[PDB]
Amino acid sequence: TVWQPLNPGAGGQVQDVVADPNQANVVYMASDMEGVYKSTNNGESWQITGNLVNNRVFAVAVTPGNSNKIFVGTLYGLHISTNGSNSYALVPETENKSIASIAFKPGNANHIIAAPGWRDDDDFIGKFGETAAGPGQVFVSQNGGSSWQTVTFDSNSSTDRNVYSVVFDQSNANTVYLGSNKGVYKSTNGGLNWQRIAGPDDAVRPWNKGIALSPNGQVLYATYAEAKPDLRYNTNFLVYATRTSNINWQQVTGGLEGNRRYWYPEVDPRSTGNSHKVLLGAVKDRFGLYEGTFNWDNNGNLTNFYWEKIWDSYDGSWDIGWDYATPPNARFAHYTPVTGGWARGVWSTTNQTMYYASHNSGNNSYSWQNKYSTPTSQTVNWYGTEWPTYKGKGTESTYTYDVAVHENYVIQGQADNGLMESWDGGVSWSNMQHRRGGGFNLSDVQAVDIADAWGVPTVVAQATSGYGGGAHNGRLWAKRLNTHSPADQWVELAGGPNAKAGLPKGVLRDVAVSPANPAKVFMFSSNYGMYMVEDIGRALDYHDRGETLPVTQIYEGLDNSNDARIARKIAPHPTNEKVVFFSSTGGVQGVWRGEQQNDGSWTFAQVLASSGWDAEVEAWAYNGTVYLMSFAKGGGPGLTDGNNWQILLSTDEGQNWQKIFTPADAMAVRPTSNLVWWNSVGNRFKFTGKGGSAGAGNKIVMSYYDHDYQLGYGVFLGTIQSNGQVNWQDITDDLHFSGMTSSRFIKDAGQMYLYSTTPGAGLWRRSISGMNMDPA
Amino acid sequence: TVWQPLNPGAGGQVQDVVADPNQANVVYMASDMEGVYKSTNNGESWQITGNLVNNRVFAVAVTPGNSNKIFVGTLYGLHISTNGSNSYALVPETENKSIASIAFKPGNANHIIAAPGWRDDDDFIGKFGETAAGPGQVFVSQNGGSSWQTVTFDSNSSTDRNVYSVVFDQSNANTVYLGSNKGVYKSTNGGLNWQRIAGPDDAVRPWNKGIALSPNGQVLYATYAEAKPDLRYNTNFLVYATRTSNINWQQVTGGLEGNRRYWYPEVDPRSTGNSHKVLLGAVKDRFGLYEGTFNWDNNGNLTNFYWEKIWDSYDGSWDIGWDYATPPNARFAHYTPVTGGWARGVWSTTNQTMYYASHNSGNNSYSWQNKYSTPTSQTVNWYGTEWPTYKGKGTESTYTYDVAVHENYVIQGQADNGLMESWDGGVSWSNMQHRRGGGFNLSDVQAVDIADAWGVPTVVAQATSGYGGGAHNGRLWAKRLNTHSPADQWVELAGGPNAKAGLPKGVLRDVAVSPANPAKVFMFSSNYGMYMVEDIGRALDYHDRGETLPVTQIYEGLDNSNDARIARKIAPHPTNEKVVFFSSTGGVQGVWRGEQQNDGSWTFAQVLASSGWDAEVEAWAYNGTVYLMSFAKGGGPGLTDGNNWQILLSTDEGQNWQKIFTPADAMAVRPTSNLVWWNSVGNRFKFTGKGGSAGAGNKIVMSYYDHDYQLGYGVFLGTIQSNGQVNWQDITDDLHFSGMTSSRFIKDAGQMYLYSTTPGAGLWRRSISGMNMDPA
Ligand SMILES: [Cl-]
Ligand SMILES: [Cl-]
Ligand SMILES: [Zn+2]
Ligand SMILES: [Zn+2]
Ligand SMILES: [Zn+2]
Ligand SMILES: [Zn+2]
Repeated sequence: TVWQPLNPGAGGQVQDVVADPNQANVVYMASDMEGVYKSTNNGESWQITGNLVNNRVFAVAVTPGNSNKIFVGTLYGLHISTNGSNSYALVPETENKSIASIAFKPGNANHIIAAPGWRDDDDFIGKFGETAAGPGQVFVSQNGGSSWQTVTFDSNSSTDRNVYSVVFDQSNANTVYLGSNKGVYKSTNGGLNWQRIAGPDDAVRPWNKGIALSPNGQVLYATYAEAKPDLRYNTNFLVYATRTSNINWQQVTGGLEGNRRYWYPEVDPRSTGNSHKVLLGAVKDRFGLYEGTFNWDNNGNLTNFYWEKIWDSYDGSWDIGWDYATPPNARFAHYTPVTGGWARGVWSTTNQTMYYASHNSGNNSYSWQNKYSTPTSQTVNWYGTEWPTYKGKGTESTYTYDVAVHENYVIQGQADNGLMESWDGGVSWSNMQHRRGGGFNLSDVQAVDIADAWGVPTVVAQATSGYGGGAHNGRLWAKRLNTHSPADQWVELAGGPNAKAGLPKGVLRDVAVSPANPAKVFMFSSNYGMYMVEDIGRALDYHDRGETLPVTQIYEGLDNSNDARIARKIAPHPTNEKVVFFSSTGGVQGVWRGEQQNDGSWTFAQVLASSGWDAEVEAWAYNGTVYLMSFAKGGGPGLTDGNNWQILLSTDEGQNWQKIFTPADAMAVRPTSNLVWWNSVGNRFKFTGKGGSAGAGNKIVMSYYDHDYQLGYGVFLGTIQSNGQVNWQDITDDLHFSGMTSSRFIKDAGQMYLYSTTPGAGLWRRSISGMNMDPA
Repeated sequence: TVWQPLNPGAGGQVQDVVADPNQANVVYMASDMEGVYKSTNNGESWQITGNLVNNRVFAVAVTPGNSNKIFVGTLYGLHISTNGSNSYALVPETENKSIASIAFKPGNANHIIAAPGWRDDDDFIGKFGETAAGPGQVFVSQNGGSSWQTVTFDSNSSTDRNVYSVVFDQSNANTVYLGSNKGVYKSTNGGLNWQRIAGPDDAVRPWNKGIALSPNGQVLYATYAEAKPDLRYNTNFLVYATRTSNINWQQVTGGLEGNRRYWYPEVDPRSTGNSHKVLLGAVKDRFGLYEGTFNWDNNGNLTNFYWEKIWDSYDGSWDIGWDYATPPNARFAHYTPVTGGWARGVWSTTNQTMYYASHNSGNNSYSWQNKYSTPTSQTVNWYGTEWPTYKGKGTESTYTYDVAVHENYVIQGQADNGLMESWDGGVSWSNMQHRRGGGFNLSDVQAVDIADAWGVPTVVAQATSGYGGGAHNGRLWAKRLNTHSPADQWVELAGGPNAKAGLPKGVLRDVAVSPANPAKVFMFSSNYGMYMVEDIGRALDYHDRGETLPVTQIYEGLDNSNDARIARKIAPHPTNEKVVFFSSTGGVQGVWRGEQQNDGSWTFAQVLASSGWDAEVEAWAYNGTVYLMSFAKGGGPGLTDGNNWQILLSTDEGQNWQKIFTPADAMAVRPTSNLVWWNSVGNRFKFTGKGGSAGAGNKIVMSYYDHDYQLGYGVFLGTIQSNGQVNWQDITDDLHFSGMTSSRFIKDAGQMYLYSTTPGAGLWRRSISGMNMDPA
């Protein structure tokens, strides 16, 4: 172990949790950014599995009778493992074909169906050139996955082809149904020829959103929806049942909440008779989880049915973990298998989490268990209630923008989850303080830093509302670390919807404290300009009186042809508080330098004609030399190399630059033999990044990453030698998701570390050896 | 400028905001109590316009191609302005005919349709004798509004005739539709002959609540409702669309919240093809604002549609202002015009407010902007969150009952908005503290005063729940002004639903502190009697221990034939704390006087046989004389003059009265030439008032106002001369809404002022010159 994770567990949208039918307590989890995790203790702890070509996983299936053979459906196609998920290989027939369901023929594990699909991730189906519209197809293997046949069930190239489920008749293994936006289809020869099943009301709601079939094969359950381009605005899915011997649908929503996106129904494999247990959650909607009971008679008539919430709002009966997400959005839900020694239970989620319910057949009760985070003995106070801090169970799937550390305190600023805070060095966390009174949540935190309020170390943060990275505005908050404990509180200083302190509403893509005067804080409001808090102690003095001290505007950026309009990273000068650098990503791009004059006025100018949306600049001092380091595209004549991002270095504050790292350097230090995905999607890979470069003392770090495909090439550490040259080494090591949004060199407990945040796998740190620092 | 407003902005139900099609950023706002406001900076600041005959405005329309010609639909009929709204004239054809929609024929601004209507104000359609039932009619002008024709489209005199919208075919200017409770009607000759369009289900929901028509004229959108007498209990309006070439409705509510009063749909004038953007809010219901997208093909089939919330609950993305009204009730919503240089945007409201959204066509995003209030640098704490105080943007539409002032602190007690508090002398305000824990809001505050708690000035208030003036109970609250800052808090002392301190549930129509002993507070519980807090400092001592000190009943009013049962205003004696006066408005009416005896008992008796629901009495001392002043109807033989309200004065505590002001006096001091409305509705005007009389030193003030028609005659100031006579002068000046609920003479910063609250336009103050006071 080299890279050390510091996360509270999970935190990203979970696609599925799949049980191994051959052995109780063995489960796999499909993440949308880090691939597949495995557990052999029913989710008490999770371990990463082998490397996939694409990490956006929609389906995992374990071969009945062979736990070593596992199939994984990803956005780029099907993978097969023959060593129990230790290693994976892309299946050539399905390359560039997103797969989201995998089903085995009952009694013949060599007969497999893998169906094109992508769950609700319509936003991502085009990342590799696919479209939602196309012929309706499935892939069928009859030799256990060595070869696959392409079967067409609909030939309309202009209609949505997403398949949501494939389900076999347990009582007649050659009968199989599929549920698709194309409709529900049936095959009586194992999936080689299909016929369409008419829906309950195809003129109005033709799209199927999942089917279920009773084990005796006699009853089909389905939900149906109107045709609309985006699930965001398609809210009412209705639930129906029909006998399969004569298609005649009846609506069976009596007892369900109205106007919900019910999907992926599923019959308990234990329902072998005329009473069927049907598990029903939904995409997006938060209502917990339903179990329905349908009592048919032997005439094929439904005597009665009833839906029961077996999971509901937070009420004290289950540990919600750190992710206070109530009611649960049960975006997947499965009964446990009847094989392998499994007990009867339910696997589900609150959306970003993993939950397992055990079942009491005496009183038909469910007991929900947190399978993503572990509470510690530390407590935080919020809503007048005490909540534990939580340490991860082995997974981490958060989009983390930035990180700051002071003594025992760590904060990572995340998308979706906002202010993620730790008071034990990053072992356990809580983000409860981001849920503010008045009904708004500080769910997007793009920058954090540590300032100085009259000698008291004070966290500063760009913290605003908005999910999925859709930050609403620039908004500056501060937390005085009086106790380095959960008792410390956040207060708002500037920005927000109310334009507090005269700070405009443009997002502060970075907030930076001056190392020379840590009371002074710089921030760049997107499309407005660069602003400054001269002394944060004075700003808090006004705040404590119920007043507000205005911020100072030091640069105006409102002209696209002449001004820098957006900044990604601000680098104050390490020793001169009247000089700052920033990387401009809007208007006139590149590294900009500003200098304050005696009358307090500033002059700004471009010092490197670079570009790139996530371009960074860093300035530090080491043994008498001030280094200026740019990670970006371009640079001008003699430096630009197409759209390749490069590391450029200057020792004279940006008047002269030297190219010290390129993609060719990266490939020589870390050959493409190290990348499982090079042969298949290397022709698409672009040498860019999400950020994550840093410099301190004699060390420099960077990471090549292409967010278009969630592909990370590697992490590279450079050592500045006594003569000026930089020698580079590969420090990727065991970091499996290596793209980086930010990196900082941080000394903790007398040892120098590299703290790095990732756009999908949270926070990691790594020991750095042989480092020299200036005494500071 | 003479009268100075002190308000946080808006605060009353907004009827519409209408853009000028000829010039970007010029807008008009229809208020229901002060007429029409105009802005030329897209709502950053608002200015009043000319005087209307009736101030309840339902519609405003700007003549295309002539920004100086403006039409205004009011409860009393149509007004026309030819000088850009600087002055108005009533249109004789529509006198006494409430108008709520005005539409111009495309390409011919001389062809105008004005439709009878009154939006949702069914409570007010009878104020001037009209009824909702009657023939369905529209007014049509073909010469730009010099003359109007009355067109009948339905002749049933017993069915509701409200028209909600009139919409032309942009592609065929002679085709026009209207949407009415009578149904949807169509004309193919510019509105001179109409035919009925059958609704989707006329046996069940025949009433139309607004229509929209695509610019190409091919698709009609509408919402339809069951026939019910009151919108309060009619909650489910369904949305439909039909091709206009063959009426065949289809329901299109998929994606909308169920059971909502969707109304006034509107197609973007930019939707010139087969994809239509439809804007949809509702009356009363709070869900934000929907934009729908309808994609038709050239066969006249709807391929798909989807509804998107472009405005939703308070989440941090927009400034809610001082009126924490979430989710928004978008009771009107309009796209900006395509002419005049307008950008694409949306004008709407949270109910009592004005909001504008700018639009980003790159990502189809909306950015909502507060266009009714302006945040300051002062903050208040509520819900554990910091909220700014807000100063008005130029409008004020609150029903304000009463006002109190102490040093920098001001409170106006309002209906709907409750405890409206200021800490900068009335510039900026916040009412957040009226939203109490446990889910009740102190939204009705009919009386406020300043008491003395052991030397600490302490606000006292009748503050209870209930909207629209429907106060639930009598309930006494107190705020110790320890800091004269938002840190001071309200505590409950007596009354309420729980009968605290033995105070009954009758509303305390007035609360009055004794000027001789400002620790002693009087209050009159409607239909129970008169009660007293002997020493409020002692009451708060019990309260701070978690206990309650009982109030003292000093007068029992439970006999309609012998007792005073309801009081409107209490006037404690200025120097003798054992004497109080009050104006009785229930049971035996008139000015009553009570005197406390040595054993603590009180004797009460009627001293002036006056009457009137809003009758007032004031007692003050000046240069050795105690003045008692009554503003009321009646008085007895030699004083009564029909139902005319008069000012009566007594210098011997009510044993002898002299008449010092009458309507004839008012008309001689302020001739009817000063009133735009005298010729049209002067025959209805009654010389009454809502209150607003006061006396202090050598000055007396009163205001004649008839709430039945929202007509204010004028404000009159009287000077008590050295010989006893009173000389009166007209001080209406620039006060456009001059009816008054309360007036107080208040010295602020060494200058004497008159603070006056109005039943619809908030709080105003005016410098008073040449005033003499007793040193107090
Ligand atoms: Cl049903
Ligand atoms: Cl529908
Ligand atoms: Zn997804
Ligand atoms: Zn940062
Ligand atoms: Zn109204
Ligand atoms: Zn009062």
